Amino acid sequence: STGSATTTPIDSLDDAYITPVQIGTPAQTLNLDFDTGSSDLWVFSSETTASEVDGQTIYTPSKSTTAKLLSGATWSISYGDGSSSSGDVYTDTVSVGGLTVTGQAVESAKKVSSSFTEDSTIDGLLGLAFSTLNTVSPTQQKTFFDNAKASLDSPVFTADLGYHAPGTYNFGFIDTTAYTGSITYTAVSTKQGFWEWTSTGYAVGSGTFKSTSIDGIADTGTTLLYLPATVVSAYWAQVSGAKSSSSVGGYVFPCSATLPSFTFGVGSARIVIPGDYIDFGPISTGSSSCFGGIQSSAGIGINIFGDVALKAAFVVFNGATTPTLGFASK
Repeated sequence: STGSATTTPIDSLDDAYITPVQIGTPAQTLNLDFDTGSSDLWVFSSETTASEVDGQTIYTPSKSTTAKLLSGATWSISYGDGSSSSGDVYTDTVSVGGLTVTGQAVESAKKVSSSFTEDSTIDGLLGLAFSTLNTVSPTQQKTFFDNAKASLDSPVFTADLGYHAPGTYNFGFIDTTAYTGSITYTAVSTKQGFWEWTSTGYAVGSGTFKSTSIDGIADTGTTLLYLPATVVSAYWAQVSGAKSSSSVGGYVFPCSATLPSFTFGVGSARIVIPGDYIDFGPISTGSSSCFGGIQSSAGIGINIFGDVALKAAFVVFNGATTPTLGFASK
């Protein structure tokens, strides 16, 4: 089998992407944030504290003839941005772009933190990291991809995120019309539960490429590109007036600037992030200070190839017995 679904930016900045997902019988369609940095499929629901729902579409398990309470199971997750959610668990039929999994764990939120409530466009998350990170207790649950894998034509999914435009998540096949050149594959460590890999270096604008190993994760659920402070300083030093602002929480730059590109290495290959992809707009409405899309990872503990980086590439998440990642230009 295969599946193919369009993913759409939630706003004019590409802060996140939503993909429609069918849950239950008859189908209830919710728009989920596909997150290769986590491993829980959770949804706003009829069980979510009413004051914490503000415009989201909810899953109502009592209206699904295929929903079954997973008795005793609870979940609770905290994300790198400080947000969180928790609740109980049903199994139900879940379909993405025509690909159907029966018996998928659907984690129903009883509580969500303020940032989820405040984002009316995201009805939940669909985790695509390794199932060892799934938070369901006392019986850990499998991701949608893990459950679908055996049925897929090939044990892969691909992320093709758009810049200010829709893109595609494909399951079970590699669309050879969606990229240019060849796909370069690189080794993955699953030891932390992430799609963790090592970039071979970077360049800023038209500058020379610096060969240096940068271990990080391919994370569709993180907006920006988080890299070591040395790399980030070298980038922003090429932008007149750019500075790191403790009060804002990162590098800012004059909105009048034209930003240089940023290149990262994948083996001997190179992915170029255009400068415009690094502009996240005014820090507050009407400000002439703009927020940068490349930020330091120094306070995180891990480097994160988030949407800013991934949207410049066609990305293969290869879930073969030994997982690997593939990157192509597009």
